[PDB]
Amino acid sequence: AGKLGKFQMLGFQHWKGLTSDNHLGAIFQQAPQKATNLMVQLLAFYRGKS
Amino acid sequence: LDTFLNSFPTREFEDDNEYYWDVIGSSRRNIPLVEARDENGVVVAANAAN
Amino acid sequence: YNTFSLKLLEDALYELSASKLAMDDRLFVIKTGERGAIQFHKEVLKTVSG
Amino acid sequence: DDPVRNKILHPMGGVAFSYRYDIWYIGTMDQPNIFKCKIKGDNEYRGYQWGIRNPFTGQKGNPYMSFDEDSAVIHRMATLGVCVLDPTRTMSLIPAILQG
Amino acid sequence: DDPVRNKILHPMGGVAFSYRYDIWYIGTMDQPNIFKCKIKGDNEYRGYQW
Amino acid sequence: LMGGNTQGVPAERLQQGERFSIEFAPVEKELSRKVGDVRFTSPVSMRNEW
Amino acid sequence: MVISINQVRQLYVAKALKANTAALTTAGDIVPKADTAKTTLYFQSMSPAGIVASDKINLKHVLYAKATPSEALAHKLVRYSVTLDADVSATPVAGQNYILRLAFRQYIGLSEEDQYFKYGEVIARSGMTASDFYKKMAISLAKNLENKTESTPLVNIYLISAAAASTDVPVTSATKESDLTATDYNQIIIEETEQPWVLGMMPQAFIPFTPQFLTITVDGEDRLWGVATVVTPTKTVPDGHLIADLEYFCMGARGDIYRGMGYPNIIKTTYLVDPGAVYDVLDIHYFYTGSNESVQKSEKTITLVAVDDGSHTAMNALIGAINTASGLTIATL
Amino acid sequence: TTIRIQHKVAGNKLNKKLAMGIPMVRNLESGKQVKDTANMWMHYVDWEVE
Ligand SMILES: [Mg+2]
Repeated sequence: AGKLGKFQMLGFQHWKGLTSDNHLGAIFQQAPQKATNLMVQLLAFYRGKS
Repeated sequence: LDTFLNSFPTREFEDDNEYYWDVIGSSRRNIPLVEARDENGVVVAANAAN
Repeated sequence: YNTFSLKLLEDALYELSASKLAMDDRLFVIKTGERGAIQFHKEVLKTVSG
Repeated sequence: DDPVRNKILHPMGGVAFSYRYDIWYIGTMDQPNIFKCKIKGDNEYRGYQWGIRNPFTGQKGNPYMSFDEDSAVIHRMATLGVCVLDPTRTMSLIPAILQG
Repeated sequence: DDPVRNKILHPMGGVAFSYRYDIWYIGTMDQPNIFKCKIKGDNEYRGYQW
Repeated sequence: LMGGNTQGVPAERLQQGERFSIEFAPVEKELSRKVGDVRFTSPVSMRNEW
Repeated sequence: MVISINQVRQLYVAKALKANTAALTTAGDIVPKADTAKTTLYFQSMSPAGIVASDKINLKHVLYAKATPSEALAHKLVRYSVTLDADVSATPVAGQNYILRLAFRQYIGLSEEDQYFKYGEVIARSGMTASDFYKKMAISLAKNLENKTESTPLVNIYLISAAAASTDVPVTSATKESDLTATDYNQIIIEETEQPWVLGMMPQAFIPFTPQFLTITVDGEDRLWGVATVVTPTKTVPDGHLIADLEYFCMGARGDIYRGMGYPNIIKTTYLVDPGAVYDVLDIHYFYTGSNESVQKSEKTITLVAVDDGSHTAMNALIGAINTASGLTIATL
Repeated sequence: TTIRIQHKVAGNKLNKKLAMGIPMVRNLESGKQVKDTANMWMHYVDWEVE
């Protein structure tokens, strides 16, 4: 119901019924994944090492 | 249309979670100028001597 | 574009190729329709006419 | 130049989508820049909302009848995705008639 | 053509340093007219002040 | 001003629109103190959906 | 924006000037304090949480102290003025297409090597008055620039008529020649636009460009038709989005440095900069030196930011206080 | 001609590790950024110096 720590940001959350992605995202259970093979080098003709 | 699309490859994922890839760019830089002052801190106008 | 011009095209493709492509890499394949191939022919013709 | 989907016509002859030029690969990226995204193990699902008879599968008697009416239904779903990493490696100049 | 170092841009496109016509090695000299000067052992001195 | 310049630098060349670059740090061969330093950068990322 | 620190900086916001350490009630409230000996100076700042005090400034180890009027910090937006070269032809020649190239040097990346080209073109006609040419070309430039296929606002297009000569007529992708009714247009103006700013992820940056022209055959020779004349800027981006990011940074020197790298397990930091407000800046440099063998200096910076009305009032009182309290002589800006 | 370079660092950077919340990147001679797996800050300052 209250804060124990001095810099504690999270509180205890609770809900009853049908659970949604919004629920799971609001309690930090949803995260975008990182595509590691996917990558983008900005195309340019580098006039360096010339 | 099937041929247009079948001309492209396809890549698998694990879920319908938003994905993100990294984008690395360029390094070499070149700094602009704001103004210039003489030895006495007075700024040099374009109608001025060396 | 309202009126297709090859002048604008050669400018854009060159400027692009300069900043981003090697002289051995500036081949541009265009996918279009038969009516576009004719528009292209018409303009290349108007060009050499000059 | 498919006249079915492309319904706007150019006055100088034909379908205004033929008057359309596209360089899809400005260079070689060494990595596919355009690909069809798919999900693993969670692709198309299929089910039947039927009563006593199913023409689809050919079933005559139903132990678990969805409804009383003598009818069968079929539902399918699919998830799609398509990525273009950098549209800066794609050049396309288009007729204005196809704009707004 | 390096756009970083070459800052002045030509009315006709690109850096004004690309419009620079230079003939190196006029004629033929028995020895090189241009070379890089180094010193025998090692003029590379590294040190830490910590 | 290095390079032996004696007449100075016109007012132009010292205006809002002017861009610079780093060449080198020249030092004495007698009683040389310290000069120079290095520089860093960082990339970005991109996203998609279903 | 990450910046260069000689070895450290610190920023305190002068939202209000208080005469005493007791009158510190609201955040931002600041007071400069120094002994009568004028041997040490420090600022007491009303922090949101509580009350803090800057490092102590030995008034004999001060190197430079100077203010700034927030006008030297507003990045001016360079605007060209495009015209028809009166030496080629004061009017458009009928059968020639006047293409205009806009070269962008830092498009997405940091380098000049990362450059990008938009265009604008009009095929002239008989009896096409120069005003009509600037019109049709302005629409062509705006439509290709401000369309729904641009990830950033590259450029802004304006027109000018001989009557006004100072009022810039806007031209976007939503404008039509039916709206541009004047007949005395003299030029096409082309500015650069301020890009999106996020507090500590995307810094203030611009895309600088150059209007490059293509040739037209007038009699028998290829000739450029335009004159990309640079004129005095009239629009600037204020200091707000710049001070806030400086503040965002200089509050890791005396606070939380992670600032989000554990999202729910973060120490939230409150900031006192309002982007949209304009701040003058006072900057003091100084050092600390040891006793006998520790003569190596330790140079230190202390930055102060006060909002700027037209009259530089907040920072001229702050300076007057610091001068009477430390005996220094900082120039009232 | 003689040339000199310097660069200051704090001891805390010793055996220091980086929390790769965004990829850590080196700057190349060409001018292109290159992603790096390294987590040590000394790895990168060493590169920028040479
Ligand atoms: Mg594209």
